[PDB]
Amino acid sequence: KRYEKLDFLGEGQFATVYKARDKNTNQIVAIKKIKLAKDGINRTALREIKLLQELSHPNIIGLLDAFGHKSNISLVFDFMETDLEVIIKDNSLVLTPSHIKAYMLMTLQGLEYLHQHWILHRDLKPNNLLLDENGVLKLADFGLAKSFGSPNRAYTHQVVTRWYRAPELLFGARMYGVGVDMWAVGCILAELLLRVPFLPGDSDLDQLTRIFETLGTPTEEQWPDMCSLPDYVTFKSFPGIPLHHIFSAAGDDLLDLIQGLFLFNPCARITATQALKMKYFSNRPGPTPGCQLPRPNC
Amino acid sequence: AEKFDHLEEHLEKFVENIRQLGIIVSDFQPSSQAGLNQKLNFIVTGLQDIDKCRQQLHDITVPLEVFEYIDQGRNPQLYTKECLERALAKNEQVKGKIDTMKKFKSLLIQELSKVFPEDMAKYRSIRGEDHPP
Amino acid sequence: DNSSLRSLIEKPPILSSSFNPITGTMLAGFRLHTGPLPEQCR
Amino acid sequence: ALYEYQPLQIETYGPHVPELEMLGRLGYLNHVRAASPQDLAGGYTSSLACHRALQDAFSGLFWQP
Amino acid sequence: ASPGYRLSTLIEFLLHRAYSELMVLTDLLPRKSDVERKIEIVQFASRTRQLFVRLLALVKWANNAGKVEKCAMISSFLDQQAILFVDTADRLASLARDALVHA
Amino acid sequence: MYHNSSQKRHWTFSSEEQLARLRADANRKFRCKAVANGPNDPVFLEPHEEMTLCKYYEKRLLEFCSVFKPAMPRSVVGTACMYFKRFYLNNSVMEYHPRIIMLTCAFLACKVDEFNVSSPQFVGNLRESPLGQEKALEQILEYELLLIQQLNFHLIVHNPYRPFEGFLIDLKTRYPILENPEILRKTADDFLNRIALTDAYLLYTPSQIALTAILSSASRAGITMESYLSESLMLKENRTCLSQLLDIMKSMRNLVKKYEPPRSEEVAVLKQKLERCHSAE
Repeated sequence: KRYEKLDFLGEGQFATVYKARDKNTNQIVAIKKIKLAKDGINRTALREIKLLQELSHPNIIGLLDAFGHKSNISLVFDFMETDLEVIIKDNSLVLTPSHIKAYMLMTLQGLEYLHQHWILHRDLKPNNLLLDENGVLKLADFGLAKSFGSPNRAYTHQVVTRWYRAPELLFGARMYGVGVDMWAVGCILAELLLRVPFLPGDSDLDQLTRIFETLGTPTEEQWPDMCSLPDYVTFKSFPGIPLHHIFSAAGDDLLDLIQGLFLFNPCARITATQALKMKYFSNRPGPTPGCQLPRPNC
Repeated sequence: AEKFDHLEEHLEKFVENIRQLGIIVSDFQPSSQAGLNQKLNFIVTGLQDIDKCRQQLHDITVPLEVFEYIDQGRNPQLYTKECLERALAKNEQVKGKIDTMKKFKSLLIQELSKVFPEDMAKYRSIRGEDHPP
Repeated sequence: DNSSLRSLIEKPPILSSSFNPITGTMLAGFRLHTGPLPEQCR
Repeated sequence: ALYEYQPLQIETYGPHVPELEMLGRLGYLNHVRAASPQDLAGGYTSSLACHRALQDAFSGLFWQP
Repeated sequence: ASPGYRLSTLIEFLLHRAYSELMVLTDLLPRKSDVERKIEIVQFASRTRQLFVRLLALVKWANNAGKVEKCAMISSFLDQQAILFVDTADRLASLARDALVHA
Repeated sequence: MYHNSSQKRHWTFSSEEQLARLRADANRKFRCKAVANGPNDPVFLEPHEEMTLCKYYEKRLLEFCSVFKPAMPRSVVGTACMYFKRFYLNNSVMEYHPRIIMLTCAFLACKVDEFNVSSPQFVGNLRESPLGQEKALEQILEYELLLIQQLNFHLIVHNPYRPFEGFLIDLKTRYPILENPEILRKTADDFLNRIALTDAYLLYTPSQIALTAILSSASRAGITMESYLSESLMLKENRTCLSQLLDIMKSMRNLVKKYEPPRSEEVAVLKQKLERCHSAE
């Protein structure tokens, strides 16, 4: 009626995404139809709608439209050719420190906006960092995203992809701040520097073991008041690998950024704003312009 | 071998079906009536018959390298000859090595027998235990 | 590029147990006009 | 072509809200329920609640349609 | 045992993938140009036909499905011992000096 | 955040006249739709009668969200009532019955806010037979997409409760003249309920609604809090902003003053005429 399907982009466990073109602006969009008991419109779709309707940033996906028919709906976002995962996994295209800095800058600017609006993207991973041909990174899906400000609210500890989960979520923190997004951002940066998933865990216990053996188990002066979380279990005291050994070709400023994003104390962990103010982003290799970022061709 | 044949006709049946559909669509004229959709029906129904046909020949196991020859359009029959030359030549390796190191066993033990007189019987036991009894 | 069939076996889950959803009525797109075809030889 | 950080000026139509760090030493956190030690183990600090309440209190006051 | 693909599974995927591909094409055909819709069908039919030709050769070869992997492993086993002895021998040269040093 | 919200951008209108324009436009649209399809039948409702029925069914919406068997948070109730207000701002009561839309607004508010309630529970909160509960759930699910479409997919509602709490915090902090601002809490809860009964949610920011509740409670309790406006909010210098805020607060206080609750006989007659309009479609 107003949008014409162009390509069969794919599916997620609650959506079917088709490339499309509107007959009003000949702009290429991505339409997302939601599938279908006795509950009504799926809550992930409503969460997408409600959160993305009140955000407008360069680096957050925006639903250009939303509509639907009997018992089912379709959202309409900017069409994003790739995500950061296909850029990471493609061995053909290199990620110079400037390219890494560009991806990090776009991610943290979007997340700084999202956190100034007291919304928490509780699922941040290279799969969910889309980017268009203009090389503008956008935070992809908000189907598990919440408002973290008010306290009377009991959150859930199980919501973020395991590999990009903060230690406190694995320990079962029912209440958390921006530290979950920032830990996932640190893990994204680590995967962006290594091109392979930092801390790939087979379970929550395995994810915690790998976090602790890679960074050192927190000693309660680094993460004071840790032992109070609902699912805390004591761990063998791992030494942890020095960061200049995990990332052997990262500058000292980048190492400080890594250390800040990977602090165990979810309150000493740097926020998007103070991450953006660190010397890494202001140092000599400027981020690449979105026009010069590499695109995975086919 | 009856099942082997039974699957084969269905496979070649599909190939003929594709050609007929390809020719019909290529040579499309108004003088064709209900002759196109029927061919597609024979195709879709033809595909389903193959699924039932692959299960009676389930016992057949295709080696990985053989399908590699098929994938690249190589000569799987030549590989059978290659294996034939492979086994025949390397059967001489195991036997040739064995015979090479068996004569060293027989002659050396005979040499030990000609140097030590007081330990003569023991050397005869070495050869006995050097066999696979 | 023709080694797909080898690659197709490492990911059986791409095709569910029996068959993918099928709707014969939706196959009306196979209703074809009578037009020519360039850059294609028989 | 280096990068300089700009503080993301988003114009709230209301009185100024003090910063989150400069919020316990102005006295606000005395009148907010203290975060439990378990809550503090995560990223929650009882100044997030105070800061959100103050930002929604002053979000639109100097604004009509 | 592992070095080998089941014949039944090999046939299973191609039938469905060709079916799955066709279903993917069925969506794109209605919304394409009159001259372009035929290109997809002809290319898909020719490409799909070629994929089926591989199985035809595979089945006609099935008579040798039993005695090819047997010799492949046997030949490697003979090669393994034939070369393991050489790799074995190279080790002693070090041991004839390293072990003497250790002793 | 409200200052960036879609509630500020679209659902915050300049005057009650624009609200009456929207509602009269919706009523006229339904009337013309009924006439042009098979011309002045007295079965129709007037815009003011529609407003009376809307006030009545918003009262019933508060009653339902107050007796909800799981303790419904007050943000959820505020969101549901805001949805009711908007939906019937742009839609006619005779097209969609306000009881089904009442329940649908409650349902969507329970889902948009993260008050996780299963559908069997939600319909168990209805004083109807299990058959009636099943049918009510069917209607709610039928009307949920319609409700979301009629909201223009603007599902985030900003309620005056969090600005109320933030003003209370700032008032205990930087306003030592006031001691124990929780007497203000009780009286401002009363005034905030009163002001939620009216159409002020579509006309003023939640911050202004909360500040008006607080300063109204002070004025009723004899406290003067002009030093909290001029000082401690730095309206001492932008005098025009201070007078603008005072005009907003006076306007909204008067708006609560002139609110006339729906009657008992009038609501009975309107319910009967509405059910006759719905039965004969």
